[PDB]
Amino acid sequence: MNTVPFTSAPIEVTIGIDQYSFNVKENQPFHGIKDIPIGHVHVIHFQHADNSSMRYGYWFDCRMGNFYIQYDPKDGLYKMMEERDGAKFENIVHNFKERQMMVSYPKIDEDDTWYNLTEFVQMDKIRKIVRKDENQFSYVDSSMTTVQENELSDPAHSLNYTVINFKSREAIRPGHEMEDFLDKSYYLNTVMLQGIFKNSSNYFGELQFAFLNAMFFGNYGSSLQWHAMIELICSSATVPKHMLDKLDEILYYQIKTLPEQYSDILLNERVWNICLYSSFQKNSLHNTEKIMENKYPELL
Amino acid sequence: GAMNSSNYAELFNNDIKLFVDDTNVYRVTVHKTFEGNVATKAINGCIFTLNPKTGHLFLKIIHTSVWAGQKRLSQLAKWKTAEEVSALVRSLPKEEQPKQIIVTRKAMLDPLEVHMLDFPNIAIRPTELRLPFSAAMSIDKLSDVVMKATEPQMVLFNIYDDWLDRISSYTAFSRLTLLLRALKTNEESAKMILLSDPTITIKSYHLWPSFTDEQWITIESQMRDLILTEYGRKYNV
Ligand SMILES: CC1(C)CCC(N)(C(N)=O)CC1
Repeated sequence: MNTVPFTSAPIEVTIGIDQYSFNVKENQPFHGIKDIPIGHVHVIHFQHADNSSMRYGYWFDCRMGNFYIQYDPKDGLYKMMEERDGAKFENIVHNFKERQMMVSYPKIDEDDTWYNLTEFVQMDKIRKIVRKDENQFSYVDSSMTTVQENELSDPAHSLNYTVINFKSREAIRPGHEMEDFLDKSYYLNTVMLQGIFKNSSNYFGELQFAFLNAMFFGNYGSSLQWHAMIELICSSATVPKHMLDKLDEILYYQIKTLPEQYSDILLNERVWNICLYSSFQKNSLHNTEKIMENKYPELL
Repeated sequence: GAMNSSNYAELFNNDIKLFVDDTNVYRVTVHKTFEGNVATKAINGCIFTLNPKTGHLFLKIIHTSVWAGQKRLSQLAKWKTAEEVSALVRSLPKEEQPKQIIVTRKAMLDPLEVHMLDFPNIAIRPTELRLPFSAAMSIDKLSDVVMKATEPQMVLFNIYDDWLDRISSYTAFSRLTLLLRALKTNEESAKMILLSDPTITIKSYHLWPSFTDEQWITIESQMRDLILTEYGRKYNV
């Protein structure tokens, strides 16, 4: 179990760690988060009390270094940093733990939610979508745009999700126009899986990371990417059985975790009705369809 | 975006454009089977691709053999239309290729867009105009070449005959749409109006009769009367 200490908390802020969250008051004696489960990526995220504009946060993996948070009064945000001095870091954490100034990652033992949401998410892949090679962790916020959004404006601050576009030469083989548009299997299996992602695990990892950025930061381009990656699978007549089985589990836990009150803005009616009721895979998503019908029957 | 009454003169400017109408691509007769079931029999069809400025009509005849062994024909017909329009564009010299293609039905947008991916600078547009191009098969010479076809064929016509020698392309299109609207509302009466006078003939190289300017004014009024007559007979007014 690992720890992300905080130097201090000089501004009132709501702090998220994965699907959990807590409020810290201005100058409250908060010095970090302990008992963070090893084996998963994590995200630590922020919404200031005085300007809820810009949710922002950091994806990290404690196996890759010792990380801490420190408020920067010039740039006005909580920044993640790496401490290279290991003895210094251990001595800081141990002091803060002895003074009980840390919150404990509050994982229920029965609860596999975070695993289920991050099953295929790897830090090395996050760092290719979010390019800032001098850090081992990745910053994301509400306003960052995607490469695809930029094409339709600062490239260093972009989310480099794989571009998916159903009316594009990449998606449509000359001479198979109708076939490829109405059945996207060649785009899914040859172009994307064999070609770009190399395997379904990497495809699912990007799909899961896109959802998590949509949910935690309200990142609109991430929401677009998540829906595009669902629609590309559902609109393919030929999908390996393991991917259909895995997609149902992935989406079930995403829909389960989504705040009920954010459904209006995080769920695309057209995509979901098409995927669940019209597409080739309309009868291949039983768990996703059952939770969607019981939790969001309005949308459908 | 969409083409409507606000941007109507755009049809007659010097940017090459084509209307594409797919109404008459997939045509059937519906008939009973020997067991009392219902079955369709296809008949030859056509794509109606028209330059509204010049009158040039690219009539691609769709022979019934293209449907043999195919499923979901009404959906296929849209993709076949887009394939053939794309093939026509590729066949034209660069300086003759359209800068816009306007489809008369919104269901042609995605098929045509997909087939024209290689032409990103050709705009594919819908229209809010309700154009009567389905009635093209009420023009005897067009219907004749479609029904006689024994294989796929493209035939080129000028749907304005020689009218542009005397009137503008705005006025020519208005005349065409009025004639076609009349033929669509009451084909029998419209054709009666157009031929009632045996001394006015259709030239071998034309589609419509050789009316003088004054006779066209009479004809056009008779067509407007017909359309209002039918509108009353329909709605009881
Ligand atoms: C039974 C199973 C474990 C796998 C198949 C399932 N995803 C389906 N048929 O949608 C439901 C859950």
